Amino acid sequence: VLLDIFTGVRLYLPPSTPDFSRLRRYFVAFDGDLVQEFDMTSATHVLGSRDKNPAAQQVSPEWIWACIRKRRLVAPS
Amino acid sequence: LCQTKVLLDIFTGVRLYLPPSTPDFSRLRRYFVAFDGDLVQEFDMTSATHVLGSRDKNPAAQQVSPEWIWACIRKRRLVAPS
Amino acid sequence: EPPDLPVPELPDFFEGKHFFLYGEFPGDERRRLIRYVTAFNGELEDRMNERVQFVITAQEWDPNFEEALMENPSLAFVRPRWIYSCNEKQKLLPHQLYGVVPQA
Amino acid sequence: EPPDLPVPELPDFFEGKHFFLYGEFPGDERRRLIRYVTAFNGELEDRMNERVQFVITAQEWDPNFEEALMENPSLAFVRPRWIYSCNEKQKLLPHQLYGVVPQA
Repeated sequence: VLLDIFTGVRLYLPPSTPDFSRLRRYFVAFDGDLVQEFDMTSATHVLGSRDKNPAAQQVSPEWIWACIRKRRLVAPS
Repeated sequence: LCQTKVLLDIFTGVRLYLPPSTPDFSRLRRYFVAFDGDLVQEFDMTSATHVLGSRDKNPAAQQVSPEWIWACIRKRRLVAPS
Repeated sequence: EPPDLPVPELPDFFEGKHFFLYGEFPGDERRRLIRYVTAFNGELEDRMNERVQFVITAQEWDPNFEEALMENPSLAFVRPRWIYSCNEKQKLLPHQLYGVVPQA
Repeated sequence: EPPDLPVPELPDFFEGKHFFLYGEFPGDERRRLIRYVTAFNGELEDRMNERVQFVITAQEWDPNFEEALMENPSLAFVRPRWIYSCNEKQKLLPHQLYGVVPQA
């Protein structure tokens, strides 16, 4: 089955992010939505940057894996 | 739907046995069948009207050759077996 | 003696690809299909085998098709109309336009 | 606090395959299809470019499909049920069983 970990999360994942392919795969596989650059306004979380979308919650690749290990959302890191 | 592209009816009523060993077998079969002929299989050689090359397959039938196939096409009719 | 007329060059639409006529065909369709496929340079298989690429059938989807797909996942199933259409338009039309699938 | 668990291993039966979700989909079917295709290593294309191999559609056959076949002859048109079924059986099923063809 496919775990529901990132339910409700609309993440902007920059294509230049290290290990981008595997990050998208697992994030999406586990109920996350990605947001296209032109739709940045709808993002709930943003990865890799802090000033691209100030309103969104900033996260790092480490946060994606941390969520997966706990099988739930954890504190933004 | 255009006379220019319509397939020729040249070998209508001809039941030919075309031995696989014939030189240019593939194309001969293609043009023969394309132009309304019927091929006979090796176990039904007795019902062949014509036989290409081998005289012994069915001596009762007409003996034809590759030359005959192209001749029929060029003349637009069944010419005397050669 | 009669004059020689040109030998028409047959159109190579199917480029040696492998066909098998499956099931029964009404009237003189089987013979018509053999004529067109052969003329347009398609190789007709004697039976359903692993070289077949196009299964031409006038019948609706069949459990045998599913079994065949297991040894030949690349199989395509097409209506005779496809072949008749290639002749009519004098070209290679997409077989997908005449494909046969399980009835929804 | 929960103990750290290993990363769930995901099947790869969609690897090397390019999909394009065509038209509109009912309810939450669109993201459901995105989920399965992505989870199992398939590739999703934005437009219907030349890399697209399978066109998923809930709608019936569309004149757009024929036009797309003009540039990409090897296209396959399939229903969502195909991808759903691949997930149930956790294996790559033959798309022919869920193909989409024009209505004669």
